[PDB]
Amino acid sequence: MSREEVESLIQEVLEVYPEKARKDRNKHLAVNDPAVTQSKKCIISNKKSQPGLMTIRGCAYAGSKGVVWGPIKDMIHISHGPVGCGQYSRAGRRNYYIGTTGVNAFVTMNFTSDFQEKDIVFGGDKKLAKLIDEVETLFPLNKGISVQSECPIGLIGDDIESVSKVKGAELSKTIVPVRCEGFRGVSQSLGHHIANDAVRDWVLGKRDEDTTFASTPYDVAIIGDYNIGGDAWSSRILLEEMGLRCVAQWSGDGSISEIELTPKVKLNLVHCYRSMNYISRHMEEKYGIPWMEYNFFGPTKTIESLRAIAAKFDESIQKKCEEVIAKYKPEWEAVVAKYRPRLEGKRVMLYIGGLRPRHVIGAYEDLGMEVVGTGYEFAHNDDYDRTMKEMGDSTLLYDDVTGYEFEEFVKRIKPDLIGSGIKEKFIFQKMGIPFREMHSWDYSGPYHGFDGFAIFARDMDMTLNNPCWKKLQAPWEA
Amino acid sequence: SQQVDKIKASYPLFLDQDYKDMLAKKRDGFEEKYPQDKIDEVFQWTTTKEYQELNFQREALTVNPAKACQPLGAVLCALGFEKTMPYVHGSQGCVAYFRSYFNRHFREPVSCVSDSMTEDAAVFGGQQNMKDGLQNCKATYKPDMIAVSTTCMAEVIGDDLNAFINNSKKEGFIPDEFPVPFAHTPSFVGSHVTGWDNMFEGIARYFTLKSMDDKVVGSNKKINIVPGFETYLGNFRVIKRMLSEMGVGYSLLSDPEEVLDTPADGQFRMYAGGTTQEEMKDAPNALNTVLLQPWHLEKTKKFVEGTWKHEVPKLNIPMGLDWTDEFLMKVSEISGQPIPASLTKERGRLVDMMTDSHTWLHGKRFALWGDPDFVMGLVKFLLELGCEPVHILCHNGNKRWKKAVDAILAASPYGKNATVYIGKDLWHLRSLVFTDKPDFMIGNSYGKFIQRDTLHKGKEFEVPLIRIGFPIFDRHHLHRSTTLGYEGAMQILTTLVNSILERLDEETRGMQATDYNHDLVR
Amino acid sequence: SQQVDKIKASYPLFLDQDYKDMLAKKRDGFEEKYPQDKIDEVFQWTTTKEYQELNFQREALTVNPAKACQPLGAVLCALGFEKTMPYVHGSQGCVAYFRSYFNRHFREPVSCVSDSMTEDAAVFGGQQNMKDGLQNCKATYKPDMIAVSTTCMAEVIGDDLNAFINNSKKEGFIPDEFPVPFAHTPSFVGSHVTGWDNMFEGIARYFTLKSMDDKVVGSNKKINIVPGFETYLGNFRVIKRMLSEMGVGYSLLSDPEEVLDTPADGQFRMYAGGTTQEEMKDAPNALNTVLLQPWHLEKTKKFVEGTWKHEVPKLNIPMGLDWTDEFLMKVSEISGQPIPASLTKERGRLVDMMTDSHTWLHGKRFALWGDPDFVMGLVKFLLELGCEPVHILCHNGNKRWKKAVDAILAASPYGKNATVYIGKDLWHLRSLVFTDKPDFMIGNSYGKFIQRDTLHKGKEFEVPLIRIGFPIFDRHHLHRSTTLGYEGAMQILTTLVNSILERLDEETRGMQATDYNHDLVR
Ligand code: ICS
Ligand code: CLF
Ligand code: CLF
Ligand SMILES: [Fe+3]
Ligand SMILES: [Fe+3]
Repeated sequence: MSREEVESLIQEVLEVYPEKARKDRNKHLAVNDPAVTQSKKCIISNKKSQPGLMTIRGCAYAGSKGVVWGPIKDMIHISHGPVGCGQYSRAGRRNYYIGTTGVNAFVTMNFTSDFQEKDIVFGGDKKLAKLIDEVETLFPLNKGISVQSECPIGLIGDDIESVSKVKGAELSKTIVPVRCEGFRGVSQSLGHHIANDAVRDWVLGKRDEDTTFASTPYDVAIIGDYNIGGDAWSSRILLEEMGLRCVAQWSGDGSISEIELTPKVKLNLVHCYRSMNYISRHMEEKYGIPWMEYNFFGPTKTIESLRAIAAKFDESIQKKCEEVIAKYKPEWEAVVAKYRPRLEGKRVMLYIGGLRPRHVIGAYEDLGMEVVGTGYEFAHNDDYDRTMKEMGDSTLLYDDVTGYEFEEFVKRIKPDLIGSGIKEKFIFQKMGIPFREMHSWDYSGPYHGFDGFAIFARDMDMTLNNPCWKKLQAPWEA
Repeated sequence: SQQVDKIKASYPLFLDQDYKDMLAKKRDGFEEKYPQDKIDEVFQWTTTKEYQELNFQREALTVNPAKACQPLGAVLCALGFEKTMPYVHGSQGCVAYFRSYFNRHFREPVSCVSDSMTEDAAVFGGQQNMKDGLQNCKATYKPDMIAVSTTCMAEVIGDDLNAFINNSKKEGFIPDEFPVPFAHTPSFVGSHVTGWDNMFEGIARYFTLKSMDDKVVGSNKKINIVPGFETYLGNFRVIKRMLSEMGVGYSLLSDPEEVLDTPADGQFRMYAGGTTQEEMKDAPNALNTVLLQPWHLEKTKKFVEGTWKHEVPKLNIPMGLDWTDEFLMKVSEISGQPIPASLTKERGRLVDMMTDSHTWLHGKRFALWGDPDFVMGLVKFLLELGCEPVHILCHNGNKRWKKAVDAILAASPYGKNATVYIGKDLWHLRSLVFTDKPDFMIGNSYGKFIQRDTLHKGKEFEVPLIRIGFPIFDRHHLHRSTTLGYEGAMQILTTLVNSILERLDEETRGMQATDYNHDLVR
Repeated sequence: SQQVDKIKASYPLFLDQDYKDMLAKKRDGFEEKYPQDKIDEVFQWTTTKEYQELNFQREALTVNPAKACQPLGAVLCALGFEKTMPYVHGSQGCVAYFRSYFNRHFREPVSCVSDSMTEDAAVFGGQQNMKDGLQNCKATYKPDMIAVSTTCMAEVIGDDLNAFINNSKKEGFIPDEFPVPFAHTPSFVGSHVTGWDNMFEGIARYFTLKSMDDKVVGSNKKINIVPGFETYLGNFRVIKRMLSEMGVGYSLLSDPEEVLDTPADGQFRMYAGGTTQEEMKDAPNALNTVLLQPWHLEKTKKFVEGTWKHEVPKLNIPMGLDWTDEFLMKVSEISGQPIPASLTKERGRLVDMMTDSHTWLHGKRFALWGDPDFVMGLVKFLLELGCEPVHILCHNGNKRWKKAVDAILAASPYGKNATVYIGKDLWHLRSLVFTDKPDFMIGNSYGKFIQRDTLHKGKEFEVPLIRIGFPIFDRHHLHRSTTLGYEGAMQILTTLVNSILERLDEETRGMQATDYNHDLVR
């Protein structure tokens, strides 16, 4: 509640750390102060995690294979290296898609080289070439191949670029090497960067010399939406109801064809800035396509984003946008009228990855709830600058929070709801605090658009007002 | 559009006509996908025997494997010990994946730390990483013990765990008497069960190798029980219950049952009951050591025989009637305790259920996969039930295990059509269930996709999945079940017979078409 | 025609082309069947609101009831006593039906005898039948006690059980000291649970009423437990386990657990462990008596309060979280034993499972039926879980029970859309599930037909059945499940959540159609 109270809490939880750990962790905990847009407000980010602290961050392979490249349907993504990384990441993310799995869609499947000791000792390039041959043999309808490096690949000095070039020339197939070794970087963010660079280097410019595709003044491309539970579809229906033509969709229900068609698009609508800002800037520099951010979390942010997007086109698009907003007003009005009294005045703490800790605040405050704490695992100072405006004054901000820090913060703040991932879900459910998964939407969703807002309101009421939370204490104990 | 009275999640919201039209427009406009005729033709091709031969000619490509890497099992074994923190020397992404996997299977908190090694650690070797990580872990989480496993990244660069831990102790990063057992768990060798074996051998060697002088076999009148990689809490519970019923003093080493089943009472416990250091130290004084899963406890068996001088019995996993009886007989022989009447009554009741359900169980065809000991025990129990295990798949098997399973199948008339496959993945099994259709397939959640594929061929080709194994992700609280002992045999038998009965009921639910066989009594 | 390699039973044999043609020819030539269009119109009419009102206007016709007659419950109560033979005074067809019913539910031998009263006994009375039957039964099957119930035929003609048994003893047909308790169980009054109540009251009055002079309440420091009509063996097991874990002296009267779970070891035991005559005689000396099912133990409660001078607590059935808590707290208050840490941990684990599965359970709509106490406890647990029990049906309920369940529903926000029906059968429930469609329906095997009916209206109108209750005929070994206590709550929770997940997986298995929601993790 008080800034001094939050600072005292930070200094109290930092006591148990050794001198170096305490010094490093001090720069990552802050108290929000709006109108401050810099790394000055005691918030440093994108740094090496402290060893032995039970963090939450992933690896570069998680950021590349599991986030950017995986959701592409008509493409086979081979986890080059030992079984493991590929197995734990199989069907872990709910990037929805439409296709016949195993025939022309492979998002759910797991392709790996299954490195043995001999592959570590003698390398795995010939094995990779043979693997590409077998992939072509058994999966004829794949429209491309991407290899995702794991830690041993970068450690043992395996040249996958040469193999990729040779096999792509031989089979006339798009073979994309990604050097997403897990030890690279500090978190998934470098994986995002490496995957974006691979997309630019091997896929984006494939149709630069081609002019067959017919353009239209209303051509937009959704980038950064990974269709978690159908989010991309829920946003695309709203965009197309406005009269726009969504040519490309990165990367949830996405194909390599629309990734190659993206350079022909008039406007690039970025949802996840953290993961796709590199490719957005490259496309703006090369093809001159402007890109703008948007937020479809909650009716307020949805309406604001739709009006801002329609502002970039002629008056007919804006009139259609107003028509769409008017059409969808009664539904979200009914949803908020039903669910706000059950959720009004409830405090929420969030710990998610790149930008969801700030993008979902609008939906929460549109239901009557206040976000009293937020933080990121791998976001850069740009994300913190953006979220400092969204967060309310004297609210806690945490970067790469450890288990002990988040446990103590939750113990002292005592929120009514926590929105985070699976690794802290059961920890907080044991504590007796309602928890919601903000990565997979607790296998519900979508949460984007007006339909997504309805589902989000239902889920928030369901978890927060569940009778089980009232039965955590045995009646014969006091 | 949405109705507030009936809110629709993704299913069936995206089945609405507007969403259908939008998706069709997207597909026909920009996805450039093959015509549905080509897709159907290729799918039909994938279900044939030519595609099966091409699939089984694979040598470099693995598609949908069924196994994990060693540090996962190492982490589970470390969790089996009291107030012990699992510490994986290497990259943090591996630890994040391990924790996510175990959280999804168990729906419980899983504690594990990493030293977060990076490019500079890859160049110079992660020694300072280990020092700072051990200091930070012991300061922040205050464990009684830290059990150290390795990530493949640390295995490739050849980090010396022993020297690193010794140097951390010399430079005062951790106290000298603080227990830091370690194990090398290369991810490119073996699988998760191998990691469990390596971690247990490391812990036992840490606590017993230097104190071997004053140990006398059989002094404490106990039997050491080493379970192995186990993800069913009911298995720990049933072993403990049967051994307490027999009046036998036991020591269950690496018992993670309490930490993986902590109560929800407003308090979070990082550590629950486990194998204490006193039991680990007094283990060489036991009468004997019994390995519940001997086919992935080879290194542990070698260490226990060589160092503790225990005559480890040649016992199979106590799954099903015959092997549970053999296990109980061996335990009675070792400990001198007669088998009580309660266990005899339990066995009789299991035989009673067997005779009751034999009519529906007989002649059924099963394609099963999983870990070596679990797969072998399931095959034995299916043979005892008069079932035919047509396809047997074990990705992390070896030649000797295949020989043992082949000898088991030969000794029975119901294994005549059986075929064991080792080193094969679930795409191979998809081909097998397409070309030689079994009645059911038994395995973890990853088989559900196979079922989907079969149903796409036709309703008469669908092979239902029975979820017994690890990991189970799409069903809740199945990890509390039992597979060992007569209790586990009863649970497995009930699951199999009731799955058969649900399939029969569903196939006969059509009125005026097949409802003549929709019998009330079955 | 039959392939010798693949032999087809009735399904799918009668789907062959020759059988289809023969059946079509027979129907078209000699059946005078209504045209399929008329049948479809009539069925669509039967699944409507107008048909629902016509069906609910019934006052004389009963279609598909959910209840049995009193002697069935009397036999079940008599089976719970040590070396006791149930003896139904009346016609043999009743006993044949009782034995077939219990055999099909429990898949166990069920021993009961009849005196085979016929037209001659109907006209002249069955006192000679009583004498001969008692003598024959004692000579042949050698019980330690014969418990006598009645058939509706003997109840109509007013056969005097007391006079007949007294004359049998006074004429030397049976020893004067041999215990022959009796109960009048008219089939046109109440239901099977009423018969259980009557039989238990008769046995208690036989063993206690005359010897009330030397009895002192609380002398033996025990609590009497009266379980009522129970068909889950796990319920007896869990009650005994919970009381023993708590260190409470208990006397479970009418325990049929052993005789209904006899081991199969090559020997047939007609009698197994039950409530002894010494326990029944010492029952008044207990501190108090707890009735597990107070809504069909009214006569027993009246007898115990009036004769034994026990102050029977006003406890509900220990079903779910809250009611198990109240049961344990009352047992602690009565006996003075603190609630141990094991039960606290079990309650915490139940709460943890509730927390883990709440997202899938919340908002689900259930129709359900069964016996009064079971239905009441199931509704309470569903309200605790956040589900909506829309259709609550109890054929053998009364106005007081309906008022109690209505008060329970009104105390929770999830009871707003719930209606309780008493005196309604399963045709009424079929109409209700067609009109106000719930997500699932929880009941015995007789609901399967209802499910079939719904599937005929369309795959989108199908209401799946969850088999909890009595009798369960189409599944095997479900009578071993637990319903009472924390263990029963966990079992019911797992069944409900996994049924929901199975249905969701079935609805999303269509590739390229709905498989976008075929999630591996749920
Ligand atoms: S890609 Fe990123 S951690 Fe932008 S790695 Fe992560 S499906 Fe998070 S906050 Mo999981 S930068 Fe997406 C994300 Fe955000 S996997 Fe999802 S929820 S919007
Ligand atoms: S940080 Fe990332 S997930 Fe970790 S290994 Fe590296 S790319 Fe992969 Fe892989 S097989 Fe197992 S899980 Fe590792 S120890 Fe290696
Ligand atoms: S010999 Fe035959 S089955 Fe018996 S009653 Fe008579 S016609 Fe009927 Fe009926 S309700 Fe129950 S089962 Fe009886 S006691 Fe009466
Ligand atoms: Fe849990
Ligand atoms: Fe039986």
